[PDB]
Amino acid sequence: MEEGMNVLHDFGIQSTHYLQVNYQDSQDWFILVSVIADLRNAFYVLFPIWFHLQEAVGIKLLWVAVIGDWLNLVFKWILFGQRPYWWVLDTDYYSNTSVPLIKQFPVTCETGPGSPSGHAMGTAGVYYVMVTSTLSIFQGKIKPTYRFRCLNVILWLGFWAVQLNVCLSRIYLAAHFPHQVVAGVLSGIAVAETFSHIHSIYNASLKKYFLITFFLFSFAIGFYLLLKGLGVDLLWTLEKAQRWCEQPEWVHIDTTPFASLLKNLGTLFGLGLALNSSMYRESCKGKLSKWLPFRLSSIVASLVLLHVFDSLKPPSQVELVFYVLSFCKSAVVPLASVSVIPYCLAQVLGQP
Repeated sequence: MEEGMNVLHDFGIQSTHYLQVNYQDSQDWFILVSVIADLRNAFYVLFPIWFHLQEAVGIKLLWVAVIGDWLNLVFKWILFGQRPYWWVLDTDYYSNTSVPLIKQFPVTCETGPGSPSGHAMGTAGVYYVMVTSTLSIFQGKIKPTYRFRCLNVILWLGFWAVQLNVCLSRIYLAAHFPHQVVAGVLSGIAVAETFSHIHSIYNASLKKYFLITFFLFSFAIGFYLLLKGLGVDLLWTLEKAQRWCEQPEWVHIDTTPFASLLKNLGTLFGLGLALNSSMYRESCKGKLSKWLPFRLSSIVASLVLLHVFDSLKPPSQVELVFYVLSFCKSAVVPLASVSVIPYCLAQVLGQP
């Protein structure tokens, strides 16, 4: 197995070197792509638009993103991934030859296992959901089926172009291997396909949401403690990251390994509370639900206000307070977009 892993890592390093040497003018573009591919966008800008255009698509998108990130976290704990930017200077594979020369950028020194990829998984799942939803909705073109085939081709080409750019962004930056992004894309597609045959989540009571959140929380923490007690190292990437980085300022130490989990659970619980609240059942499901200007105004407000609100950062001096504040902060975005803004808009322009 060692020979295969070494060959795969060598192929990844060679690809990174080729991309960095021959495409030195795409640095800003690749950095911008890596910044755009974050999941914060999928929770802040992508969700409100699709939710207010088609509620089922938005709910499916949020569920897919949350479950994909949860699986990513658990398998990141298990799989013991690797990264290129310390493997190039760490391994003894290049003892007999010349070590390849690669460049490190201010966004390449990172802490944590290198598998599976997170950006690739999130983008693959969310964009597959969006493309499939759009193709299903627009299956009523009054044309001799030529225009629909053209739309299929164009949309699939766009999806694959986005996937290719995201895959190349993490390879040029020397932060992933090709197999670690291929597997992430395949896993995201698999999850997005699996949540196409689950019809028990579009109308679920608050008890079900609470039980699912509690089960996920309990399983995550129990698995963490079981791994800790079984003599398994869980802090090994930090040493390599702080040792092999070029400068001792790009590396960011967090010492809070329960941030993404709590943020995802908070978003899920906020959606659960919003869906069963009285504000949602009164405003978003009343008379002003089929009128396009109301939905457009809701989208615009839920974008601007959420982007302004995102500037608030919880303190990180106390771990428990940080966790509670992060949970409550992530639980507001769905609870805001679904419930509060539509209610305020309906009250403002519904009392003549």
